[PDB]
Amino acid sequence: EVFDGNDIENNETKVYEESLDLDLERSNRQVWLVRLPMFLAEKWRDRNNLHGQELGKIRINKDGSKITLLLNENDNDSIPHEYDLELTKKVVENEYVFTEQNLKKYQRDRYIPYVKTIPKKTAIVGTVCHECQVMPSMNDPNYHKIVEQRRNIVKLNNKERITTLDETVGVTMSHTGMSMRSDNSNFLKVGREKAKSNIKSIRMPKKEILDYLFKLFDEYDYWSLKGLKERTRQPEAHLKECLDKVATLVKKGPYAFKYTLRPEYKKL
Amino acid sequence: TTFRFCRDCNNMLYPREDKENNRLLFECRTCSYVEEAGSPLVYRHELITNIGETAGVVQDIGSDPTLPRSDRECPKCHSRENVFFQSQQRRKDTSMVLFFVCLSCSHIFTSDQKNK
Amino acid sequence: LPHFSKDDYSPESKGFVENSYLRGLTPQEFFFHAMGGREGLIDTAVKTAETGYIQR
Amino acid sequence: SFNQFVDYTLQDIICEDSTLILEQLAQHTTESDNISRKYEISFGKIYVTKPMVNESDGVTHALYPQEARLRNLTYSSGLFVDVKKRTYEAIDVPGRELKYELIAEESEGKVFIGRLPIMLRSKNCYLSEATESDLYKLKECPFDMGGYFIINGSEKVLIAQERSAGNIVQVFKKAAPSPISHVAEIRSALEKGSRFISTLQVKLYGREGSSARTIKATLPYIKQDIPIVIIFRALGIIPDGEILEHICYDVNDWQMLEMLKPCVEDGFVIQDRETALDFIGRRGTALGIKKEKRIQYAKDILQKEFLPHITQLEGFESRKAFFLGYMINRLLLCALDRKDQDDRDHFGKKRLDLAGPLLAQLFKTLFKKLTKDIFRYMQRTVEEAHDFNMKLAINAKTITSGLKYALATGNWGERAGVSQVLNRYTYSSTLSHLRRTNTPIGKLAKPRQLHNTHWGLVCPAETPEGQACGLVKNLSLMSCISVGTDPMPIITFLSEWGMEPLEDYVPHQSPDATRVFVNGVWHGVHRNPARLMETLRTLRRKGDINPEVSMIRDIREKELKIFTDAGRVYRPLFIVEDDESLGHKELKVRKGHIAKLMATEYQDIDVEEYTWSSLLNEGLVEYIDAEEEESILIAMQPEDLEPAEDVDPAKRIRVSHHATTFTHCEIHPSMILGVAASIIPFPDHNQSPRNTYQSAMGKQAMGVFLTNYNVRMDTMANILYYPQKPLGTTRAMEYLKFRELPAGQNAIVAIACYSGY
Amino acid sequence: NENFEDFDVEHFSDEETYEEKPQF
Amino acid sequence: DPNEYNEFPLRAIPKEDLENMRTHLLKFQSKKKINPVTDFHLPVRLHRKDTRNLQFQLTRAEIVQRQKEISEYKKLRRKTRQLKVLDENAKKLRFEEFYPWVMEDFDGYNTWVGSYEAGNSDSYVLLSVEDDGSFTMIPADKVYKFTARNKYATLTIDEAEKRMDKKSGEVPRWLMKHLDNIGTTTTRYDRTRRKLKAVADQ
Ligand SMILES: [Zn+2]
Ligand SMILES: [Zn+2]
Repeated sequence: EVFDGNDIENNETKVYEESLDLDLERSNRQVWLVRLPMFLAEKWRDRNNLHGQELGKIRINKDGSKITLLLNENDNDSIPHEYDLELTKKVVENEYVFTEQNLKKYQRDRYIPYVKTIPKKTAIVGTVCHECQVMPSMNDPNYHKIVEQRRNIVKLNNKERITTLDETVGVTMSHTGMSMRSDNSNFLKVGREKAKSNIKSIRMPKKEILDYLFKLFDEYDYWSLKGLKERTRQPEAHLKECLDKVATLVKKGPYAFKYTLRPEYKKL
Repeated sequence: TTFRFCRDCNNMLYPREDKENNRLLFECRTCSYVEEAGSPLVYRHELITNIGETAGVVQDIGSDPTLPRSDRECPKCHSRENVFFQSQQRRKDTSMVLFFVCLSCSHIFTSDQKNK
Repeated sequence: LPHFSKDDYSPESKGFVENSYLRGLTPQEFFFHAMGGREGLIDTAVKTAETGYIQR
Repeated sequence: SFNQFVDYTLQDIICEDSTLILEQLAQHTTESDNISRKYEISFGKIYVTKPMVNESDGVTHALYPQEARLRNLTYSSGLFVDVKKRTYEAIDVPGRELKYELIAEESEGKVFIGRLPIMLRSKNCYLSEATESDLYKLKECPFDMGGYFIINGSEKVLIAQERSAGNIVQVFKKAAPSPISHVAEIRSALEKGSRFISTLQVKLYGREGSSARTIKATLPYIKQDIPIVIIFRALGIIPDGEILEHICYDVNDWQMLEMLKPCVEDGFVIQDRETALDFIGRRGTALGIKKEKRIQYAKDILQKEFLPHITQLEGFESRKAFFLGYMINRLLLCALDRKDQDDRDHFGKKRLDLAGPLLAQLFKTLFKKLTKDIFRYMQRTVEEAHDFNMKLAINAKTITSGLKYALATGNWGERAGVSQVLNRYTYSSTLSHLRRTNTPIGKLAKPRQLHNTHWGLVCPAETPEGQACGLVKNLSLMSCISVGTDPMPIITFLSEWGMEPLEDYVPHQSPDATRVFVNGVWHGVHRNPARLMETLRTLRRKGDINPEVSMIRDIREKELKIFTDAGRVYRPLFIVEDDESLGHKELKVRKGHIAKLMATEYQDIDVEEYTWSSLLNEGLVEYIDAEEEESILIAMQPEDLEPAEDVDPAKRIRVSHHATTFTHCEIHPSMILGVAASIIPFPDHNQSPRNTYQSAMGKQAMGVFLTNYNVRMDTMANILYYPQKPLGTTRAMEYLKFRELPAGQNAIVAIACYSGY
Repeated sequence: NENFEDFDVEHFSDEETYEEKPQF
Repeated sequence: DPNEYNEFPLRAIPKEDLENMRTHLLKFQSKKKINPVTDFHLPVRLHRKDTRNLQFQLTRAEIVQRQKEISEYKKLRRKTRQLKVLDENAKKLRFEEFYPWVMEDFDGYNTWVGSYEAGNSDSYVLLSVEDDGSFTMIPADKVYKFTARNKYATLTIDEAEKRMDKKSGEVPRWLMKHLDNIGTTTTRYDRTRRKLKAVADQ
């Protein structure tokens, strides 16, 4: 939504039904900033999943404020379901969460009324006071299933080797350079699509062509050889013989290189 | 010299003369922050240097396999085994005095007899 | 060399070959003697070129 | 190196410039022709043939290296890329954004782009899969080792080119008449991009006696040396406390803060990011940017040009600022005499470009030229309305002639002596030529002397006696060169095993954190680096991490450097473990592994095959380069220096180093020698210049260079009638095939002043 | 031609050293 | 297992109320606590505007003051061209972050300009606490670091280039405290306050 900045005409009232002020009533919500490993971030950010269903439970043991995640069994079985939420900062300062929503376009002292401000709806989702990180638990039987998977991270290669053509080299070189095979592709056949347009015309008489030239000059005073030729469908030799009698080309004016009506016929 | 920074904009403070009290006060050049100097020393420059000779002593300095081991007596915990190294400052005129790190209590003790 | 500990100023650490050519050089002594011979060859070539320049 | 280049680097070069798009505007005077066209030619998978040759008449047949030598051909194979053609059209309505759609002309289609010369006994070569009887059938000597090309019938070897490593921070002391005391420079280089080299120099102006010692950095495309504080503010770090936090990582290091005080006093009145970007934007060398855009121009300099080896994308200003602070920290550590200046002759800071990377950059240049020619022809056909012919679009002679010219001549471009005619005087001469390196010499270092770091990596006594003395080096017997791996799995493993990212790194809250470097890029910090180093070492010793990867823990300066790049010269070493059963350090390799190795060896002359890779995968041996060699303690012999402690007076005097904290052991010290020096009997009983002279003159000897000399029409060939294996022989020449292709005779020699003749 | 490691000095060839030091 | 704790369930956000809005991350760069509910003058305005040529824009209070006062007053072309191929995601990110997020209060006391951080925004997940103690999982896409701008009366760059020049001598240590005493190029807060007290006195 591109829009002009520093608008003092209050045009945002008419074009934007939603208020431009920042919503702050959600800022009192507590938000835990959590850093996840590769698998939990992979399965907790995909758009084909996360339909609002429950993914786990949070257990906070108050003996030492130990936070654990007990994941549900609906996701997988090879992954662990018990995790430790370590807190690297019990109090996190100067960190908040803000969200942006698109607007509805339907229905010294020196200042400049143009700053190119993009208006977007903004709202503080809450306040962050806990920076969290989720580690897999040591005692889980599936914990090794993570570690080997991590050992699978450095082991697999994402690139494949080059492919070697194992057939006879003459069959491979049959298509190269000198070949009987004419090209059958239609990619950039500019000469095919431009040389097929041919104009054919006859020596149609002088009175009708001069009347046609007068009609085009009445429609617009300035014309060219190509536009008049495609408008009247006449040969260049016959069209030139009629233009110089009743019209002339401009040599020094702002509309130069264009055929225009003579000043004697201009007042007609 | 203990450089001090402003508590508002985190820029370093500079000494100011004031005629109201004639005291040493540190002033922020940015947001006009004033605070009272805890020491009259405002600038120090050493031509011979004794810091950096024990640079690199960490909690696992004994995990380095390249460091030589000695059998000297630690005068804090009486342990024979310890690592040692020369002065870590790379001046041409530095001495060859050894610094010993005990691996039981992480204590630094020198082989200097002129100092002792 | 990586076979010595740090801050070793012993003669065997910094390039004293205690063995003769009859008894044979230890590998560290071999490498240090190789450095000395390489320095000698480089100095010989540089000296010959510069003295040809000076003589001309 | 050649197999890495063919298998992986060719596809990378194809994919780096695969898409070629030409937008044909509507250019409509009237609204009848308001359609705009967009033609896209995209390269896909690249295919390599087996070696072949096309004759004059057009018949193409499989070419074997014996025929290419006799008929003066080039032993090459064809390259065919998949090309897909895309044609897009959009209604050219002014104001309305153009939305292109396919007209279903998606024709796709292997097209020949050139002939890559094939190194002999590489994976594409016919001789790699050939047995000994197959080699005898093809009139190829089984003792021939490959490693060379056949260009116009000439056997051409690519000499390894020695260069300084990229993405390393090197601090040097300038001369006294210069106004600069120290310079910390980095040759920032990237592999998966445009392959452009950017030099960044952070210079401390003023001498030690001067008081106004300021630090200024030389940004690319900026004429004036910008003060560092202005660069820090332009990177989004406005307050002075955070800048000194990014530079000085210890709050108690007050002298470094003293030397940073004139810097922050210099660019003081600049207190905004926009003002700093304007100040950088004033000195832009383009000199064609309007008033409102220089900020963006400065941001461009700080995004795509200032330290490109870290990132090229946006939003990574914090990592670049931390790396700039790290370079200033290294510069001031050298200026405060806490550390000495960087040794320019240190062999761990060097890289060896073998036939892989040299052909990689040559093919990158040639393919860039080919794509430019394709675009030029395509533009000419669409502008001058001619028909488009793919056979005319792709000139395969560009790639073919470029590779053939740069391999036939020594010239590497459009560096000389890179390609040389292979020496075939003796077998050891060929072996020495195939392991020869070259150092191009205008610096203030001493590259001719044998450095300490050259132990076990290049031969201590094998060098020409001439002007190439010390500059031409020969690899030791077990020395190898890493072909380069992807750092991204290692970066992911580090980030997922507790390395805190550099974005949220505060030095004052984490003073004991260890910096983690991957290929010279600071990726973060780790609170417990010993556990991380143990995990990484176990992964490398079990083969999960590639063994060519070097992992260095500098405990003194709290750094963890990981190198996965190509050109690193390493050597194998035994692994020494704690071995609590014996109560003392011991080699992990035992007599059972030795028995398995000999069983496999005598099978080769039915039980399980136990090879060198079996030793590598079980953690018995390890690959150590010169950087990792700085953090280890190596025992010379296993039976002398490992176990805890009358003598023969004839034996040489040997010390036991009086220390039991070894991490590695030498496999054998005689493997510090090269091919030519391994021929010398008792080289430790010789003066070292005599060993150098013999390493020179062993290539001039006469022997049997190859067993198929009768079917080779070499220009000159010298064959002894009766070669004899030496009576006094080294173990190492058993692997040099010197007892099979000898180069001399055992003459009964009297040392006597007989006749005065 | 030839490839020999028998170092033979090019004589009357001091111009290499003259080009090494043309600045005084 | 004994229940001696508070097992709050965790649920994800539905995908239906995730489209057409993005939940970024707000982060200040200051040594002191920053709170928009207390330390900011309501209403607060955060917009993706241009930071080019700052200190010349009036805040929302002076904007609505000007609106009130004007309401009172009124009542041959190249045929072909090369196209460099580029990834769509980085182009979209560059087009989005060409203008930074700027948040200012009503009176301009606190003006913060945000910078995009691309370090570990893809590995950040927000757990919002519900009213009943439950936790909602929100995927965080972008992280912004906000730095306070024009808070201590910063100066322009045209005069600063003169101060880098050797035509002028040593820069005095308290040069712009004198400028603050003069009253030229102050913060946006004081600049808006002067007009606010000038209009209110009429
Ligand atoms: Zn302040
Ligand atoms: Zn102790």
